[PDB]
Amino acid sequence: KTVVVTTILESPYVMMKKNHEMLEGNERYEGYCVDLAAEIAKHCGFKYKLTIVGDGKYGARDADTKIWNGMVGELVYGKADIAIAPLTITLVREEVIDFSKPFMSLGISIMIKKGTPIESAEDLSKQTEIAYGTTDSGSTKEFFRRSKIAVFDKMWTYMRSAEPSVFVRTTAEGVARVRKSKGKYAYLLESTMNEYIEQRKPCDTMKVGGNLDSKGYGIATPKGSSLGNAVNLAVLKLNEQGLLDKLKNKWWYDKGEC
Amino acid sequence: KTVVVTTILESPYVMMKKNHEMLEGNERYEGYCVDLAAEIAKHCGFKYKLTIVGDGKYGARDADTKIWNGMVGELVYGKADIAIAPLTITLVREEVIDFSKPFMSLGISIMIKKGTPIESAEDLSKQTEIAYGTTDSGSTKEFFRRSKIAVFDKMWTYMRSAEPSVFVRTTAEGVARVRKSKGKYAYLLESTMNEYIEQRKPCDTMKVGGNLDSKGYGIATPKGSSLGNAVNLAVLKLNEQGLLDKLKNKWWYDKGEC
Ligand SMILES: C=C(C)[C@H]1CN[C@H](C(=O)O)[C@H]1CC(=O)O
Ligand SMILES: C=C(C)[C@H]1CN[C@H](C(=O)O)[C@H]1CC(=O)O
Repeated sequence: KTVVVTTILESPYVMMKKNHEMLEGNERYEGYCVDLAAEIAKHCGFKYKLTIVGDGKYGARDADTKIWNGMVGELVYGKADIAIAPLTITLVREEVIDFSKPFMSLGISIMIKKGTPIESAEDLSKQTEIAYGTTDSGSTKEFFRRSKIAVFDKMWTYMRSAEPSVFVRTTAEGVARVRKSKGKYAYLLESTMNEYIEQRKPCDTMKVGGNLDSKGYGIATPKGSSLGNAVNLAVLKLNEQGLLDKLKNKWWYDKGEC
Repeated sequence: KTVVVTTILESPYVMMKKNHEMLEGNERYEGYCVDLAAEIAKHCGFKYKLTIVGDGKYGARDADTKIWNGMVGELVYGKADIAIAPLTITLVREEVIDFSKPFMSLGISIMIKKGTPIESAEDLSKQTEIAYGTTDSGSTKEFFRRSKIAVFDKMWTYMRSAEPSVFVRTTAEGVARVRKSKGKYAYLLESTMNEYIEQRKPCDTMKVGGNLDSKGYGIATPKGSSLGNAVNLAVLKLNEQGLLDKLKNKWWYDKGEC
């Protein structure tokens, strides 16, 4: 049967083509994950249909209800057969779905509006004039929450009680906040998005310091899925033959606007 | 039963303590992987015994005999229950044993003796005065062999026919060759070892350019192993709680001699 792929609109992984209203099926989308999905299906011998996750979320479990939302939820409840998106491999998600080995490596980073007097997380922790936060859901927020690490602890304690909220709903919101806060807001996000945005007009943002940790994005399938093993080998095969780095340069730097 | 862990002597992952002749059991060893093994066993609730792989190899399959050697072979033939070492996650190995998600991220890098007029793989490819090669077995050699990539292809073609051989048997051999060749030999090795050696006396080596690819080291277990699932979750748990980065700084930079 045709494999149902769930994904999410996040640049430059999956984006609607400018003329999407005139197209149908998979041709309506473009991006790193759209190309990766084609390669995975090709190497695994299956036909597929790209779909955008119904609730527009990545995947977290609600306290109290214990229900999984986002792409993870669609896999958990059988609404989709595979998730191909910038879904960070985490302990809680690994417990309910299967992840392929990383197709992309990344780490938590700091985004500032050019000119902001901040060079590291250390600088952020030892001050409050410049507010800073993470996405309101996701692996970055969890990193600070579970962090023994010192400077990261002063940061989580600060972010948790900061008013107004320093957390943003999406990457677009965090970037807009950095750009419109005249240097008074720094956004903690994954290096992949940071590096991408740095090469997009208005070219007014910058990634500072080194990554705070090392993690990866993985292709997800429901536990005990037949396609799981084949997809994992496909990711390794594509990475070893340079397809993945070629794909990143295509969507990150070949398209640089700065 | 006590879990048999197979590992390999590779600095600073596993090293014999200076006074090892006076110790017994696991206390004879020290290093990043020795500490990681303790953490994995603790989080997985098992007793273990560290052993050094009999043939002193990582794991490759012989053509003609089709027999697996090294740590991979010990897992494949049931001589060990788990491998905890800087074993690169690769397609061919993933097909015969199970790998946990990466406990360390790395990429192929270039090591030169300080002063060598080389800054990138591109520089290496467009010349021959300065010889360069990889370890005679392993994932780095395979990267160049399977590389479509252009400059990397000119490099593999050159390395394959270069005389005398530009390939080295071990990290120690590659480093000794770089140090004793008066700038006429550059070694292609994993960034982890490169970064480590750069901070070790004589402090005469340097890592140049950016990594050529992105890969990781994983903990290995025989296929269908009971411990596999638990070990994978332990790696993710330890990484999220900062144990892994803390462990890398302990063995890489806290001990810097330069
Ligand atoms: C864009 C979002 C909400 C994602 C993408 N990867 C992370 C995840 O899969 O949780 C989230 C980012 C972050 O947490 O910084
Ligand atoms: C040190 C050795 C021989 C190893 C360690 N990781 C790689 C592996 O697991 O193949 C090899 C290095 C390399 O290929 O550059």
